[PDB]
Amino acid sequence: PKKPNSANRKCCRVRLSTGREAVCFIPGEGHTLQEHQIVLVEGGRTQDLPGVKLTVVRGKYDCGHVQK
Amino acid sequence: RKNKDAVRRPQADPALLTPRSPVVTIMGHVDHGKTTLLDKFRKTQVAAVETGGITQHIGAFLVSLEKITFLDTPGHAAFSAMRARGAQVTDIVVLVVAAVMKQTVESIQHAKDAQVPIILAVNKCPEKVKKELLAYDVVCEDYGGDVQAVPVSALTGDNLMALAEATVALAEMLELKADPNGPVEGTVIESFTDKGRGLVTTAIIQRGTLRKGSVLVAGKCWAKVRLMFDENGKTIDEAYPSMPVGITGWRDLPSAGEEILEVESEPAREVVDWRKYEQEQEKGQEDLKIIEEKRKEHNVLSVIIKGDVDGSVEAILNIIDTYDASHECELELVHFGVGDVSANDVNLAETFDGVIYGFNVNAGNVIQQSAAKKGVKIKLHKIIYRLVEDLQEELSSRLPCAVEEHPVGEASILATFSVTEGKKKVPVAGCRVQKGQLEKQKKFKLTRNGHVIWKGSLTSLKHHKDDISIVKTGMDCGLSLDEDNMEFQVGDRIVCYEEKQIQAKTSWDPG
RNA sequence: AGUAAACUGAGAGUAGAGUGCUUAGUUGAACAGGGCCCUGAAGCGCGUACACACCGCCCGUCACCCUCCUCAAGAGGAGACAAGUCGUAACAUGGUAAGUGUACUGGAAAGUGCACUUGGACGAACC
RNA sequence: CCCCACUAUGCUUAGCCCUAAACCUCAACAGUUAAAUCAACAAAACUGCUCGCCAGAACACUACGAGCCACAGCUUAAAACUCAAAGGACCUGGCGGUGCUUCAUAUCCCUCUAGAGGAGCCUGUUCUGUAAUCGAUAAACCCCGAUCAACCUCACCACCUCUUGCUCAGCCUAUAUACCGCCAUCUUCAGCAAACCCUGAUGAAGGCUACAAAGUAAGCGCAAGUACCCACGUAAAGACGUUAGGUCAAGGUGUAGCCC
RNA sequence: AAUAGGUUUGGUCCUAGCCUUUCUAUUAGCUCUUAGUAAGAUUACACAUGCAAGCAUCCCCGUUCCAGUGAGUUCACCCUCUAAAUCACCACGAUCAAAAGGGACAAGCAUCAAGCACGCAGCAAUGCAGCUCAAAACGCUUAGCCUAGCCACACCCCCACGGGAAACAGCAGUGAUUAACCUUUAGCAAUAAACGAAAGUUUAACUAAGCUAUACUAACCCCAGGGUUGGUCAAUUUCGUGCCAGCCACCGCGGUCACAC
Ligand SMILES: Nc1nc2c(ncn2[C@@H]2O[C@H](COP(=O)(O)OP(=O)(O)OP(=O)(O)O)[C@@H](O)[C@H]2O)c(=O)[nH]1
Ligand SMILES: [Mg+2]
Ligand SMILES: [Mg+2]
Ligand SMILES: [Mg+2]
Ligand SMILES: [Mg+2]
Ligand SMILES: [Mg+2]
Ligand SMILES: [Mg+2]
Ligand SMILES: [Mg+2]
Ligand SMILES: [Mg+2]
Ligand SMILES: [Mg+2]
Ligand SMILES: [Mg+2]
Ligand SMILES: [Mg+2]
Ligand SMILES: [Mg+2]
Ligand SMILES: [Mg+2]
Ligand SMILES: [Mg+2]
Ligand SMILES: [Mg+2]
Ligand SMILES: [Mg+2]
Ligand SMILES: [Mg+2]
Ligand SMILES: [Mg+2]
Ligand SMILES: [Mg+2]
Ligand SMILES: [Mg+2]
Ligand SMILES: [Mg+2]
Ligand SMILES: [Mg+2]
Ligand SMILES: [Mg+2]
Ligand SMILES: [Mg+2]
Ligand SMILES: [Mg+2]
Ligand SMILES: [Mg+2]
Ligand SMILES: [Mg+2]
Ligand SMILES: [Mg+2]
Ligand SMILES: [Mg+2]
Ligand SMILES: [Mg+2]
Repeated sequence: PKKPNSANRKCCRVRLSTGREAVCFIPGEGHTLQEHQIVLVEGGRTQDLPGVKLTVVRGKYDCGHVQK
Repeated sequence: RKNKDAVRRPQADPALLTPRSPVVTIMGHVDHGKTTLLDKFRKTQVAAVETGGITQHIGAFLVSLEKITFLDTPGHAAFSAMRARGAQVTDIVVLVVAAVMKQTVESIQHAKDAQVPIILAVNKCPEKVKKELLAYDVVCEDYGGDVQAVPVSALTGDNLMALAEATVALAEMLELKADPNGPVEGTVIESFTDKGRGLVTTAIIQRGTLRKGSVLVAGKCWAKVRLMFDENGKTIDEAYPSMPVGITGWRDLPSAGEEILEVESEPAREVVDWRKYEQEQEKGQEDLKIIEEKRKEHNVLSVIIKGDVDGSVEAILNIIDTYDASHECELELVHFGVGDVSANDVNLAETFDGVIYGFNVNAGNVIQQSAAKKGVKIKLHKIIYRLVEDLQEELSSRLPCAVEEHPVGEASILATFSVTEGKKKVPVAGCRVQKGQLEKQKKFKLTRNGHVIWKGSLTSLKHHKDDISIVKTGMDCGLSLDEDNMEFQVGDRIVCYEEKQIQAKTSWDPG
């Protein structure tokens, strides 16, 4: 993230149904997303990540819920 | 979470039990006459009308001799699960042997696993077959075994009547009875997507009577039965136990071999939801482990698969999973599905630079044009081994060329000279060619008492103050290397060689 | 100013231990006049893009990654990321006042010529 | 940047180019000073009418399109990606290789005296070394904690030994960037501030002129008194705060940590 | 945008953007007891199957309607003229309403500024050289609209002789596609339409049902989940974490005492 925040935000590049490649943040602690997996991505920018304006919807398609 | 799962009913009461037809599955090796025997029983010919004369699907047919449900399992090694599914659902197994092979042994093992009676059919007629089967725990009545052996000739239609008589006798001995009333219990034999009838499942009813409008659940899927048809496509108003049926109306496509249970009403969904949740939990546990394992720390062929039926897709995926040449080339399965090649498959292949493989599925002109525009390669096959060969060819294409080194000549150094040319001291090795010849174009390597010192091409080949391209055997030649760091001794050796690129074939074997 | 300098003695602490520290005494000077040029202080102002406050802020060139745009896919541009490197261009009269147009020149901020602006000052009776 | 020489150029004629902080950054015309004058600064506040222009910053006096005698040009002029700001004017403070004036009294300069930096030694520190402490470490550390280490001191290292242990345990273990306690420093200053009151249109803020014009001020500090030989000098004193200044190793103590 | 609120800065004032608070709709996550009513593919992409137009003494009439979709798009409204249709038959007319004529009629772009024959006179021959336009002509892109309903389309070639080719934008349903996903129900009993002189017949119009928390209404002896808790903005105890994991609509939090994970 940009200053003054510091972290390793879990992001993934995905090709959308519109044919456009975009970077989507993966919220929640821990994820098992892999190549060729299908996700549902919604809006809502990640504030500390420049250029990231999408977010993976946890609990839909291959992206499971956050494991307690 | 509360358990809302729909479970199989307890074993039917003896009073409620009613005699039913038998389910007989024909199993055996490739080209052992299973399809021909089934054609003779069915009074119709379909072995001739096939792609390559190979049974690639498990089909159930209600034959009227009495009535029996014959299941034609494929004999190929690819569709092992298919055969297993038949063994799981059958009551009697007709093991067809041409006058014992690997797939026959596998089918025998499946029948033993399922604890089902076996009737041997010696097609193309025998004693040698029974003696061999003695090793595989298939003992004939001539050898004191329960298994009945019938020599038959399917092509000429000989002795088939006695085979049917033995099947009927074994069915009568088994006394197959089931409850023809109450909630329906059955098993999926196949599932596919018809462009007109939606998601369709070929199933076999095990208990209860299925009727239009019955709400069924199978795995993560559920349906409100919309059309029940037979093999000929005609609608049937009821589906008694031990009756094949094509059921339409599935909201999602069930996996082959999944049990089907009838429920009270659609708000079924809950049951499906519960099952989904269970699966998620299982995956979640695995996910948790993997995630924890991470948190404590802190030549790529991509293939799309589109098949006509889920069973064929499963067989192809099992074949793919038997890939063991990941070191030379990595085979990634981007996406597998059921049905004709579609826009999503083309987009996925384009995204990952993959290749679409279509087993018994089509691709319209629009789809083909889109794939050509996007550089996607669609490969449609109708035979499983053809698809396997094509996949092997693609994998070999992905493999890098293999360089073959052929020795051309050999020369031994005699003297070392220092020539002053262009203000530069060039070390020159006086070499005598012992065997073969040395060529300027061909590469060279330096050998020091068996050790390999240098590998490359000469910067200058010169003999008797004249440049000669090829020096014959016994000809002296001064050799100069491009590498100045190389030291030339009195006893060094030089081996010339020609390097030719050769096509490399994949080490993976489908068997 | 009994100050600097030189000489002598005593005490603290130690069983003993300092060329050290504290302290008493003795002999005992020179310059002390000019200056706001240097460095600071005060009074009245002036300027300020700094405010953990000039050890501030800040500009441009020379690598990687990311997004977008214009493109004969090689490339250019913008923004973000923000490093390291070369200078210190701007903010105080920023140490050559700053800037506009334009022309030429330069590793880079930028320099210079010409005209213009105050979004600078000229200390605000005489001296 | 400073000095020297010279060219394009500045001049004339004939065409072009058509840009300026082309700004008096304040449109033309007609009218008012009435009040409800008026964010701030600037060059007071306005009214009627009309035209031109403006609509977050940056991209951007840019790209593309178009027009032009212009061909590295001028005019018109976007969009995408990005940010929660950008901006205008102020208040207070700091700072200025900032102006004027007055000073510095061991003192800023020229000056006066004795030294240090050169030598040997004593002693401290850095660096190297060792199995072998720690802390201070610009002014405001460096014969410093020590008015003091051969054993002890000692908290260091190596080996050996003990486990309710001198203690109703213990720890010189971490944190002085949690502190008390004692201090350095500006200070070789003179200001800090309760409670009120007034000005700023009731903004941050500010509050003095003695022929006085909004300040009054308890209290702390300076000063006065006091110690030594005076009233002089030297001591002592020296506030609020500054440097997250020094000390967890004077002792105590928060938090965290070890308990064969 | 309002009764407004947070947010520029060391601080204040002004301008300004962004966001919050409110009300809907769609989708997604988690969750969900019942009843009534209303509403209900993302797609002018392709469609399996079943039905959706008959009636009637033969001729005729209807199948040009209803039903559907929103691709295209200033054919919708007012006036003049007057076709077809109803009033059995003329109505020497009324109602209704085509074509034709006049007028009015969406949004963005001027970096779309010129269009290039877009006019007039004459009976005609032919003559004049004009006509529209910065008060937006011409052009490009977007869009069903002004909702008792109206306009347009009916697989495409605007049309449909013809060609491409064999058509669900009728109902139920399906494939593909999308974040988007209603039953392959019944009856003509009510109304409407078609036919008949009529008893009547037919109708996937419609009626009565089916599925769905999309909405509203109402209830339940038992049956409640979702989000949030630093400020705006109602509401946190203790542990773990230690600028990491993570959170945030904006300001921002997290570096060993976290009201923000
Ligand atoms: N000589 C002989 N040949 C026979 C007889 N029955 C069948 N065949 C032949 O054997 C072949 C059997 O192969 P298939 O018809 O494909 O039957 P299958 O054993 O199920 O083979 P798969 O479908 O590939 O598993 C047929 O092509 C016949 O021509 C027989 O009774 N005698
Ligand atoms: Mg066969
Ligand atoms: Mg400078
Ligand atoms: Mg300057
Ligand atoms: Mg200049
Ligand atoms: Mg120059
Ligand atoms: Mg000069
Ligand atoms: Mg002159
Ligand atoms: Mg001028
Ligand atoms: Mg310009
Ligand atoms: Mg330009
Ligand atoms: Mg251009
Ligand atoms: Mg010395
Ligand atoms: Mg030391
Ligand atoms: Mg230290
Ligand atoms: Mg010692
Ligand atoms: Mg210790
Ligand atoms: Mg401190
Ligand atoms: Mg003192
Ligand atoms: Mg005093
Ligand atoms: Mg400190
Ligand atoms: Mg320290
Ligand atoms: Mg549409
Ligand atoms: Mg343009
Ligand atoms: Mg449209
Ligand atoms: Mg169609
Ligand atoms: Mg048409
Ligand atoms: Mg339909
Ligand atoms: Mg579908
Ligand atoms: Mg919906
Ligand atoms: Mg009638």
